Amino acid sequence: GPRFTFFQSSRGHCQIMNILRIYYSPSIMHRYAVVQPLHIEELTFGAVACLGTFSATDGWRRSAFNYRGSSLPVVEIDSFYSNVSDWEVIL
Amino acid sequence: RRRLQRRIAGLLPPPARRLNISRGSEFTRDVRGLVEEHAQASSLSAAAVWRAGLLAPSGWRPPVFGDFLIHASSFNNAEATGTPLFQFKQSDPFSGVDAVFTPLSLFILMNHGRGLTRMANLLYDSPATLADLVPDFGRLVADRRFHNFITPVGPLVENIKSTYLNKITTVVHGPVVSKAIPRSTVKVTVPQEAFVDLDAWLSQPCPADARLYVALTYEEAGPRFTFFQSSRGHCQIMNILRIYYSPSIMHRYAVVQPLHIEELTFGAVACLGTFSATDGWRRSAFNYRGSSLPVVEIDSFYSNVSDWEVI
Amino acid sequence: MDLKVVVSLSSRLYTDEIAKMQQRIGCILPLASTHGTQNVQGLGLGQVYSLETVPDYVSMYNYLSDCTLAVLDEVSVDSLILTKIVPGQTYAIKNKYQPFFQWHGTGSLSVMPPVFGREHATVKLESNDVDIVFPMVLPTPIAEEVLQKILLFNVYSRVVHMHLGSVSYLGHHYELALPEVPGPLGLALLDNLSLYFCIMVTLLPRASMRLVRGLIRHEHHDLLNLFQEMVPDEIARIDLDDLSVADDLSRMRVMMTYLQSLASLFNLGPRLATAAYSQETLTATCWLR
Amino acid sequence: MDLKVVVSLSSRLYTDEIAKMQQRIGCILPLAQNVQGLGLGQVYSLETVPDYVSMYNYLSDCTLAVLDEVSVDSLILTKIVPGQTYAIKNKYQPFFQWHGTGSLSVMPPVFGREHATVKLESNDVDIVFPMVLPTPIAEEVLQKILLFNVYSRVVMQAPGNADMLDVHMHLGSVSYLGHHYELALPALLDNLSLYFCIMVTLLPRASMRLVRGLNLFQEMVPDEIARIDLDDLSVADDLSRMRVMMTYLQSLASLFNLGPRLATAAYSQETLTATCWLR
Repeated sequence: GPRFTFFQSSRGHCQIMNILRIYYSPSIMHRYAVVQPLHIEELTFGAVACLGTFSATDGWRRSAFNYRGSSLPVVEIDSFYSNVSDWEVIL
Repeated sequence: RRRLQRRIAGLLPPPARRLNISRGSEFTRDVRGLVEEHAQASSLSAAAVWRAGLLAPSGWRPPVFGDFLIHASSFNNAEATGTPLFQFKQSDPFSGVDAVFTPLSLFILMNHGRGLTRMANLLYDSPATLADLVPDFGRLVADRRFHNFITPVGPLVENIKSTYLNKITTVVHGPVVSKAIPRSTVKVTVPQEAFVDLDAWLSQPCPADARLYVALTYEEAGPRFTFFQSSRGHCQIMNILRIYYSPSIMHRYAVVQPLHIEELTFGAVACLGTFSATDGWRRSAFNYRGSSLPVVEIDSFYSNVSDWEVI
Repeated sequence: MDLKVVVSLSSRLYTDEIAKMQQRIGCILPLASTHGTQNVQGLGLGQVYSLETVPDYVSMYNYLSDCTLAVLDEVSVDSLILTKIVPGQTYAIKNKYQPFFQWHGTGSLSVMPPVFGREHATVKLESNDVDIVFPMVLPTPIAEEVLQKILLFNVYSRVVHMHLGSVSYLGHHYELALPEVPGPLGLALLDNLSLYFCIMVTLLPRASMRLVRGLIRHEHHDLLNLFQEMVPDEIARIDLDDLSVADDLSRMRVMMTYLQSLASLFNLGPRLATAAYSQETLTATCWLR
Repeated sequence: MDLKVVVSLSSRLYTDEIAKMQQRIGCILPLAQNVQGLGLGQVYSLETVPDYVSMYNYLSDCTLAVLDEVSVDSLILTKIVPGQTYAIKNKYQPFFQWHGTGSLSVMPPVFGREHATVKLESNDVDIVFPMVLPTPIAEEVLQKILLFNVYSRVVMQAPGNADMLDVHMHLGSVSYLGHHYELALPALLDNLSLYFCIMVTLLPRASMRLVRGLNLFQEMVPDEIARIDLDDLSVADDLSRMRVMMTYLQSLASLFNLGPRLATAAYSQETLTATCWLR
């Protein structure tokens, strides 16, 4: 199934697409190896979207989120500036 | 010093009354002081409850305490006070360290190999040191002799904190009171998921003291600890649990082989103490930083541990 | 600790009832509660021992071991006073009981339901329509034989029996009341004894049969008189085997724990320890053991 | 309250009597005040046979008492009540260790008369003390003395089935929590072994009368050799058999409970003394 993996980076969009191709290059061969692209539409592999910037120094200070009984690790980004962008396909 | 004298004047038993039978006129003031003491130790005023505090030193007894030395690793200092501890019989001559078990640590001793599980594995996350703490667990529940090596020592009342070599002080026999010279009353905290009220299972003579029973049994899943509460006697409650153990006699019928005497024995019960039958059990909630579990709260406990009487 | 309940009567006590109560002062009476004032309706063993139903004394044993115990000190008009019995307190109990069992041995006594007939201890109040029955007080060696006679009439109802019915005491022989059907809890106790016997019939050793064989053929004790020089073939056919030590020791360990279970199963009713029983005053300073 | 009971010593002791009393000061002693029947020594005299059952029935009958001081003319002892606690000590020549055992038995001493006694030569009597010992040790020595009596009788009659040395190998020593104790076993204890013997040989007909009382469910679980019996018996001898059966079973079962079972909380191995309350 799909996943919604997040990425923090201090690099440009033009660099983030290539470096995510490099990072996901095991998974491209993985998806090509466990299913075979018989139709045209399954050749695509994911997409990204820039969501906004923050100061690279004091960003992503870790914290914790507690529900009634459990606690999962959560990340916390301060002084955000939301700038949404469109979905650039990664393959 | 003057505070110490004015306080030691208060904690002071009264002088005994005198009768001067020899002289005559002194007998008048003797019986006058007698009726003066009686009429203000009987009538409805504050002088009545004043005489209830001198205690006349069969009414009140100081309790005994059980001083034991454990490792801090087998103990969780975040627990509430009245936790029923289970000392394990040590085979070494000069050991000094004894394997005590809070019911949470007892629960993770139970289930490891086979919410109470959530709270138990959240306070006692490591199972290595505590399964290592006993010498043997699987064969000792296979030979059905684990009951005689588990002895109860009653609830904790004062735990002195320690980085290592932890010391616990528990009331083994008698009225459960706190140990601090400023007085407090220790509420016995027993988790509800191993607790039951037997009158809620039975569905009439008003007793003096309703007892608290622990019945370790040898279930086919593994060890199971149950904190029974009943209105009845020891020779009575073994018959009540004989009626309750209806699938247990079916399991005993299930084992065709008689020479294997493991599966003919089904656990033992122990009378831990006697609490107030009128001031009944309350449900409370002992909290941890992750969760909060329902815990049966008993107040005014008079502990006297009984032996493991075999069902 | 002024442990002094006042059992107030609903109606005025008559004079013959006053003499009947005042004749029996200091006898064992069970209470339903322990609270500061009780009522006659709820007092005594009459709520579980009625004229309506079968006398089932095993539930009365269990009620007695459950409920608190008391002795009677004062009976006046319209009221009677009881004194509770707590552990740690020594009480004076007078032997004012119509089945005369003398406590000359000064052993542990036993509180027992009136199996020996209702009519001697059916002490009557016609103020309120209530029938207080006093539980019988007897020593332990007579308690074990009355309990075995209660458990034996139920098994010998199917198959002389005056020896089974009447008690065997060294001074006198009193006849007790025997119901034909024991009841629910007496049959439950005999069923528990039956399942204990059917399970532990195979958990018996095999050298004891060689002992009883060699002792009946070789050295007749006084204690071997019950067989009258007779051995079945079951003794030989569990003596066809060789005797060992380890499985016999393990069988004996589970035998000791099962006979402890049998002991606390037969130990019914509260047991009181006597101390310096006075025969002349007919009272005994006792605490609850 | 007052609880200090003095035993009326008519005869003044010598110094070795003071030594033999100060050796065993912390132990307990029974009671009936008089000085002749003050202990369990009247059963262990030369007057009666050293029988077990009457000794245990007397010990369950008679109260106990712990002594704190011994003088030359007064035996000061405090009696036992279920109310409060006392400090008792294991000062028996058969030694046993109370390493954290919360249960204590007061059994009659079957370790021999000389092993548990104080012999008073100037006085009229020869007193003993009953064995205070932990309850698993107590049931273990009960097993290993009872089967020693039975397995010794079986080799007196015909040793072609059992062996004295092989039963002495396993029954010569108890072992509980590491402390490996020895059983000095050499008649004594014949009444109890005979009681147990006739009782376990009388249980089959009792169980068959019980299963015919109230069917094949509980009749399956007896074994095929303990199931087959001829059901032809008159009512009189069988009635007497079942009566004496449950009689001696009640005696046996109340015997295998070890009397007034003492309980301890903290045993100081340095001082050999523990707080002890009646249970």
